[PDB]
Amino acid sequence: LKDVVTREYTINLHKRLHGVSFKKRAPRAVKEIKKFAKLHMGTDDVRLAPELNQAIWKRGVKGVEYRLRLRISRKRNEEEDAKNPLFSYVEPVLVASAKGLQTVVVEED
Amino acid sequence: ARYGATSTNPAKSASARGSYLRVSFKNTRETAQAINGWELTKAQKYLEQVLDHQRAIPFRRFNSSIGRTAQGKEFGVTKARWPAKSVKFVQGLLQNAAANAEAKGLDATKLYVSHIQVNQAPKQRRRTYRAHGRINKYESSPSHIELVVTEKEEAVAKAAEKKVVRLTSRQRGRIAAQKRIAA
Amino acid sequence: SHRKYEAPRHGHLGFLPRKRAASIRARVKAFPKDDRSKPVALTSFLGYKAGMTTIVRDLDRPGSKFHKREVVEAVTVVDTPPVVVVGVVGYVETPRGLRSLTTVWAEHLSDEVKRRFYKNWYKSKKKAFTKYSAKYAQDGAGIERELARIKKYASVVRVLVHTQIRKTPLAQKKAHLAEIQLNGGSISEKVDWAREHFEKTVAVDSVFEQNEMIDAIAVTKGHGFEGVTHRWGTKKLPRKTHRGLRKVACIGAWHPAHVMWSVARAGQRGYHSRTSINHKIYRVGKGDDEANGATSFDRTKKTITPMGGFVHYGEIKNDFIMVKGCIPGNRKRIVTLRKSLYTNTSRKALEEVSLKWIDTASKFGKGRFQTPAEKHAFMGTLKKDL
Amino acid sequence: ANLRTQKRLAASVVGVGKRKVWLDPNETSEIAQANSRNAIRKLVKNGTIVKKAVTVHSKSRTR
RNA sequence: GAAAUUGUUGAAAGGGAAGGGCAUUUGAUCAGACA
RNA sequence: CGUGGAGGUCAGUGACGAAGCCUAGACCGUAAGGUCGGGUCGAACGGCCUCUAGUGCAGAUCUUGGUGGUAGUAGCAAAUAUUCAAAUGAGAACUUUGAAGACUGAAGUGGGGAAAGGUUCCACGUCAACAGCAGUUGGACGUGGGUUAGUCGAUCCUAAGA
RNA sequence: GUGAACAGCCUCUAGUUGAUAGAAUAAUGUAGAUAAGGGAAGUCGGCAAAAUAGAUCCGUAACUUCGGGAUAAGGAUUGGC
Ligand SMILES: [Mg+2]
Ligand SMILES: [Mg+2]
Ligand SMILES: [Mg+2]
Ligand SMILES: [Mg+2]
Ligand SMILES: [Mg+2]
Ligand SMILES: [Mg+2]
Ligand SMILES: [Mg+2]
Ligand SMILES: [Mg+2]
Ligand SMILES: [Mg+2]
Ligand SMILES: [Mg+2]
Ligand SMILES: [Mg+2]
Ligand SMILES: [Mg+2]
Ligand SMILES: [Mg+2]
Ligand SMILES: [Mg+2]
Ligand SMILES: [Mg+2]
Ligand SMILES: [Mg+2]
Ligand SMILES: [Mg+2]
Ligand SMILES: [Mg+2]
Ligand SMILES: [Mg+2]
Ligand SMILES: [Mg+2]
Ligand SMILES: [Mg+2]
Ligand SMILES: [Mg+2]
Ligand SMILES: [Mg+2]
Ligand SMILES: [Mg+2]
Ligand SMILES: [Mg+2]
Ligand SMILES: [Mg+2]
Ligand SMILES: [Mg+2]
Ligand SMILES: [Mg+2]
Ligand SMILES: [Mg+2]
Ligand SMILES: [Mg+2]
Ligand SMILES: [Mg+2]
Ligand SMILES: [Mg+2]
Ligand SMILES: [Mg+2]
Ligand SMILES: [Mg+2]
Ligand SMILES: [Mg+2]
Ligand SMILES: [Mg+2]
Ligand SMILES: [Mg+2]
Ligand SMILES: [Mg+2]
Ligand SMILES: [Mg+2]
Ligand SMILES: [Mg+2]
Ligand SMILES: [Mg+2]
Ligand SMILES: [Mg+2]
Ligand SMILES: [Mg+2]
Ligand SMILES: [Mg+2]
Ligand SMILES: [Mg+2]
Ligand SMILES: [Mg+2]
Ligand SMILES: [Mg+2]
Ligand SMILES: [Mg+2]
Ligand SMILES: [Mg+2]
Ligand SMILES: [Mg+2]
Ligand SMILES: [Mg+2]
Ligand SMILES: [Mg+2]
Ligand SMILES: [Mg+2]
Ligand SMILES: [Mg+2]
Ligand SMILES: [Mg+2]
Ligand SMILES: [Mg+2]
Ligand SMILES: [Mg+2]
Ligand SMILES: [Mg+2]
Ligand SMILES: [Mg+2]
Ligand SMILES: [Mg+2]
Ligand SMILES: [Mg+2]
Ligand SMILES: [Mg+2]
Ligand SMILES: [Mg+2]
Ligand SMILES: [Mg+2]
Ligand SMILES: [Mg+2]
Ligand SMILES: [Mg+2]
Ligand SMILES: [Mg+2]
Ligand SMILES: [Mg+2]
Ligand SMILES: [Mg+2]
Ligand SMILES: [Mg+2]
Ligand SMILES: [Mg+2]
Ligand SMILES: [Mg+2]
Ligand SMILES: [Mg+2]
Ligand SMILES: [Mg+2]
Repeated sequence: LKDVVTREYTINLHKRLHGVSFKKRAPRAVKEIKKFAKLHMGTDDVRLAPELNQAIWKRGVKGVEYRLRLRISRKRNEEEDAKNPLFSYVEPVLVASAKGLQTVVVEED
Repeated sequence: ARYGATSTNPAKSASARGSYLRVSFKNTRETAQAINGWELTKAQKYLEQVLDHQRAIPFRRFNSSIGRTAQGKEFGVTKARWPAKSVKFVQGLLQNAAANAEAKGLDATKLYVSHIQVNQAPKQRRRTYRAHGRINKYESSPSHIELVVTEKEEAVAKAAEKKVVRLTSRQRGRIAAQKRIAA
Repeated sequence: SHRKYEAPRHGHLGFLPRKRAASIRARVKAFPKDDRSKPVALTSFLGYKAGMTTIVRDLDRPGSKFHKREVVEAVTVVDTPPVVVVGVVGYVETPRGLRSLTTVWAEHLSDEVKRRFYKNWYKSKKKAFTKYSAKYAQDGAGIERELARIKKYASVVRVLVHTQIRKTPLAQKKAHLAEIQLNGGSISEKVDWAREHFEKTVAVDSVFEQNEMIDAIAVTKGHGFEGVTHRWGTKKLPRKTHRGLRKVACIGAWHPAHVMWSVARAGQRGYHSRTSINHKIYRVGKGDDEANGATSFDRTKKTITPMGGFVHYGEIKNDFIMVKGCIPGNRKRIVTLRKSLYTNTSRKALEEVSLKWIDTASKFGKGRFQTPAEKHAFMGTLKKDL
Repeated sequence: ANLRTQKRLAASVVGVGKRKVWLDPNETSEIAQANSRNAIRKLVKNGTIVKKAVTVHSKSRTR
């Protein structure tokens, strides 16, 4: 079936970005994250909160933080019906340190 | 009309053209033949996958110095590509043909693609500037695409000549005597 | 005209073509000459290269400036858990050469080997050998006559063994299977040995001893498409030269008007098969043995596994072969270790080593401590700890 | 939809370079209608177009 | 609405060119003459 | 032998299909060539005796046009750099808007002029071509609007010179 | 702002964010760097590259048209508070 979940994840950008040419780091990150969502949610359709976008670019192109604490929300799709009924919205969580958290499920209401 | 050579019951067929289209003649040749003869429905699913880089189009003539890909294994082939603009145009006509078959009242379930032919439309000349004050042709090489779908039909029954046998005097002597002797 | 100055060519034509090998598992192109007086055993063994460490030992070489002085020497370690016997195969002599005439297989077969017979295990119905297994049912009839046949003919006999890769830190699950010639005496004694060991399990110590010179057959590390200058160690061309300098200036005279097989050209490098000889066994380790990497002289209990573990490999929890120096292939590669094809007198071979100390500090950095115990000793107490 | 002209107009009306006019995305249909300077002027008056602040270059570390 | 040159269909052949000459097999195809 | 045109002639052929073109179908000639069938076509045309010449092509780095192999190949890599979302639209990597990340760094990627262009300005509509990907965008395409002086220039004066 | 400075480097105002795009990072390249010990043995030739550099002080040869040569050469110094 579907499922509709929200969880909160920490992604290791650092090794995903290891090596990447400086002018492509913040961009690879965007993409690398999108990938991270489909891997966990199964979902091709992955959208990024403009806030999350800001969190990524917060230090310039090549200054992407080593760990981000995402919140990924699998949601049903609407209007002109895309290929799949499901998509994912990713958003930044407002955490003090992103270091040290395992992955949790967010209770839905 | 007046399409290319066909051999097919027009009462059980439908057709579509595109002419003067601005797609690479060479690439859409290659993609037209990937489709050629396929079950209409199998073909539409197939181009869709092409577009997804999940199956590929086997490049068989217009193909020197082309990439190699595992996605040609299926077709016995190492060189294969995913020529998007072609596909989208070719399925554009496939779509049209379907509609025409629907309109004719042909059974969609039996539709195979029986004729698909591309050849060369008039070229379109732009131009480019080469070193030392020279100019060079820069040319669009566009296509005419044409296809024909048909309802698949079984059998063929038999019927032919009867072979008029001719044999000499000594030849129907063996024969005559063969039964007079044996069975 | 004529060279001008003479120089040896660049590199060895005896290793051509310099293409990628047909398999990861280099082939034993020859086995030790058979002496049918000795008891039966293998003549090779499968293993995986773990890595290298350093050794300190005294030298016994009367005449050398370093006679009776310590030397330090590099050694490699290959992970060597018991191979398991799953079949025999008998060859016969023909005027067209040696041909295989039957392969007899053991009734049960580990998933490890069974896995080798496949490219898509998870989806597959695992039907391999499931009819063959049935040949045991009827009293034994069919298997015997094969065995029986082997004995009657068969000029040589090789055993089908495979590795217990699960006893190994590798991911790769798919075990390695291979023919090992069987030199202990008498064709008939040979297959009896083989038949007997079916599904049973064979150990390294039953094949190799300390100080023995062995050979190592393996597929070399790969480097991909490679320019002429490093692939052949051609001279760099001068700095002034148009369109590149890691090249060869003259790829040939004008006649033969043909580039020739004997000149250096860019291409694949590495992933070549190599048969390397005269590596000496400095240690035959035993898995079930703390103080693996301890010594007569060291004492201090510890295995050969470096702190933090063999970089890029893992841990070593099985018997192992310690061989002095370096060896074809890289860490994690399947390697065949082979009995030498001649009895070397050498002096160099014959020397009966005995380690004093086996390094065990981390290879992941400039390691300073053999053991956590040592490190804890020297550092004092830290903010974590008790 | 295409608010370039209203952007430029915005700049000129307010006395500020275009790098500082703000056209809010949520009143996009209303803004487009604004073809004139009198129209932009009303739009500026009621906050559909705002001036956007200067970017600080503080003399504090100089001082 | 020729030709170069092209797509499709049908038939054939092809172990580092192809095309040609004498001759016949084999396939395809056809005129004439019998009365 | 074959072509274009001319005199004579066969009361020649033809819209019930002239000419032309196509055709590993037929027949005559050693050959130049000639004749027929079928297909395509659509308004003219040929046999014979003579007359006549801008009369016969494989070449001339021949002329003009058209066309290939090369080849979906060389390539589309200078000028630091882009990103998230919304809106619109058949269609959005590229349009609009918001956000963010940067750049030019007042010796400017700012604000104006001279020469030169001549409508490129501006609005609306809008994508067939063009902008060596794209395109819903444009200095493109369509249709309109727009350049206000006693004081700013010219106009007057003189320069080399004409 | 730094600084001798209309230099270079960073910023405000203004203006841009145009330059086909995606994925990989083989050989060979173009452009940017580093390399133990030796130090021109390389090469037609030190070509290329490296070294030097600002300021304050000290010190400064031959020779000369007495003006120079001269930043000769050679040295020390330099932050923050
Ligand atoms: Mg790197
Ligand atoms: Mg047409
Ligand atoms: Mg071709
Ligand atoms: Mg071709
Ligand atoms: Mg290429
Ligand atoms: Mg080629
Ligand atoms: Mg290629
Ligand atoms: Mg892939
Ligand atoms: Mg192929
Ligand atoms: Mg050019
Ligand atoms: Mg020019
Ligand atoms: Mg008879
Ligand atoms: Mg010589
Ligand atoms: Mg192979
Ligand atoms: Mg047999
Ligand atoms: Mg290299
Ligand atoms: Mg060398
Ligand atoms: Mg080497
Ligand atoms: Mg040069
Ligand atoms: Mg060389
Ligand atoms: Mg016409
Ligand atoms: Mg044929
Ligand atoms: Mg013949
Ligand atoms: Mg004549
Ligand atoms: Mg004439
Ligand atoms: Mg004439
Ligand atoms: Mg022909
Ligand atoms: Mg005839
Ligand atoms: Mg006719
Ligand atoms: Mg006619
Ligand atoms: Mg007419
Ligand atoms: Mg005449
Ligand atoms: Mg002439
Ligand atoms: Mg001629
Ligand atoms: Mg000609
Ligand atoms: Mg000639
Ligand atoms: Mg010519
Ligand atoms: Mg031409
Ligand atoms: Mg193309
Ligand atoms: Mg290319
Ligand atoms: Mg280039
Ligand atoms: Mg750029
Ligand atoms: Mg862009
Ligand atoms: Mg934007
Ligand atoms: Mg700057
Ligand atoms: Mg400046
Ligand atoms: Mg510009
Ligand atoms: Mg102006
Ligand atoms: Mg102009
Ligand atoms: Mg106008
Ligand atoms: Mg305009
Ligand atoms: Mg268009
Ligand atoms: Mg233009
Ligand atoms: Mg374009
Ligand atoms: Mg276009
Ligand atoms: Mg206009
Ligand atoms: Mg005045
Ligand atoms: Mg006046
Ligand atoms: Mg401007
Ligand atoms: Mg460009
Ligand atoms: Mg690119
Ligand atoms: Mg890699
Ligand atoms: Mg050095
Ligand atoms: Mg020195
Ligand atoms: Mg010298
Ligand atoms: Mg010297
Ligand atoms: Mg020399
Ligand atoms: Mg010289
Ligand atoms: Mg010299
Ligand atoms: Mg120099
Ligand atoms: Mg240095
Ligand atoms: Mg001087
Ligand atoms: Mg001097
Ligand atoms: Mg001080």
